[PDB]
Amino acid sequence: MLSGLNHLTLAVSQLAPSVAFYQQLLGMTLHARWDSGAYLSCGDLWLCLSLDPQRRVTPPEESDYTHYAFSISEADFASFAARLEAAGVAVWKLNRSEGASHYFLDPDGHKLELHVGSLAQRLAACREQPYKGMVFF
Amino acid sequence: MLSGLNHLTLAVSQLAPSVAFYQQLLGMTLHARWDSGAYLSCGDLWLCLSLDPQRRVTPPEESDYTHYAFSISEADFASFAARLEAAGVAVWKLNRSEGASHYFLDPDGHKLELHVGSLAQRLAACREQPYKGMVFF
Ligand SMILES: CC(=O)Nc1ccc(C)c(Cl)c1
Ligand SMILES: [Mn+2]
Ligand SMILES: [Mn+2]
Repeated sequence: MLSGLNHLTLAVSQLAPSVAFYQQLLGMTLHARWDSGAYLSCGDLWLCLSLDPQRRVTPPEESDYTHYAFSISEADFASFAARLEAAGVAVWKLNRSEGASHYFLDPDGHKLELHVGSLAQRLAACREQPYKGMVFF
Repeated sequence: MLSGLNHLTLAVSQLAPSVAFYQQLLGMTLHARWDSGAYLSCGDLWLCLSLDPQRRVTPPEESDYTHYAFSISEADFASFAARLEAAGVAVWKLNRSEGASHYFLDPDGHKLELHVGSLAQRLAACREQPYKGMVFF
C-alpha cells in the first residue's frame, strides 16, 4: 500500500532565490542543484524545487488553503518565527486554528507553516476543543 | 531547526468525494472528520483535507508542476496503478526518470504521484549521469 510522502515538489519561478530561501533561511540541507532544479532534505523529507516557467508569484488571497507545514520543536518555534518576521518574510494567516503555528510564504507564494506537534497531539487537543461537527474514528 | 514535514494540507471543493478518494481508493487511514475537513494518515504522513470554496477543479494544463508523491514498494506499484486505472483516475504525465512513477490527479486536480525510490537512490543515479549543470554538495 502507500506509506508516507516520498517527496514534495514545488514549482519555482526563479531557482536560485528559492534554493536560498529553503537552504539559507529555513536551514534545509542542499544535496544537489542543476540548471532546472534542486534536491534538499528537511529531516526525512525529500524536497524538490523544480524550475517551471508556468509558476506564478501568487498572492495568498489568490490561492486556496493548500499548504505545507514543517515540524519544529516547542523550544525553537518562537525564535524561528520571529527571525522569519524580522527578515521580512510575508505571511498569509494569523489565527491559530490548528495549534501552535506560524504561517508564511515562500518567494513564489507557496503557503508554508511552522507547526509544533504531531497528529496524535492535535487529535488530543481537538477532543477538548473540537472543530465544529468533529467525529473521531 | 526544522525536523521534517509536519503535515500536508490539500484544499478540496467537496469533502465527501475527497475523503472517498484518499481513504477508500488510496487506502489512507481516516482519523477524524468535521464539517469542513478531515485528518488522515499515510505512514508517517499527516494529511489534512480542508474544505475550501476557493478550490477550483483545475485541469492539469492550468496548474504548475507542484506535486505530491507517495511511496509504494516496487512489488505493489503495478497493481496499485491498475487500481487507479480501473477507477478511471486521470494521468497527467508519463514517467521518463529513474524509479517507477505513476502520475495521477485527485478529484480537484491536485497533482499526485506514486514513486518507488528514495532521495539516496536518485542522487546515486544522478552522480552516474548528472543532469545539465548539476553540482553536488
Ligand atoms: C553561475 C553561478 O554562479 N552558478 C552557481 C552559483 C551557486 C551555486 C550553489 C551553483 Cl550550483 C551555481
Ligand atoms: Mn496547517
Ligand atoms: Mn515527482
